Amino acid sequence: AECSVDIQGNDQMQFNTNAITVDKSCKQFTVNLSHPGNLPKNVMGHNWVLSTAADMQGVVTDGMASGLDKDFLKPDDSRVIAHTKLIGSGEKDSVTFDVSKLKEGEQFMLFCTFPGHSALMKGTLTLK
Ligand SMILES: [Cu+2]
Ligand SMILES: [Cu+2]
Repeated sequence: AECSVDIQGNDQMQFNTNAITVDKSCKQFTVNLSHPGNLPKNVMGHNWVLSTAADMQGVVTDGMASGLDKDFLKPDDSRVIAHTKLIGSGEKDSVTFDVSKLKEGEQFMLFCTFPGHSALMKGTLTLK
């Protein structure tokens, strides 16, 4: 099965899809994030961040406080299962993570931690 997905975040504060499935036979999984917008990362930067559903709010809140130069992630945040860097227009970044980091019977959310963006840039990552 495929173990990679291409995700885009645009100038309108949207991911192209808010639902990702990781097949259980994948040993690793890769997210290739790109930004087809024109806006720079300080105005409309995006990352792709994965946590449990219960941890998302805390990751987002703490990332807001840590600021742009930390890519809006609190340093040493063990709740983050995997993430890309924060990117602006025309940039790209990929993250590959081990599927063994996804507990069965845990529930996972994907989101961008640029402040405010998770109002729209949030969704589910399903292990099946
Ligand atoms: Cu395979
Ligand atoms: Cu964003």
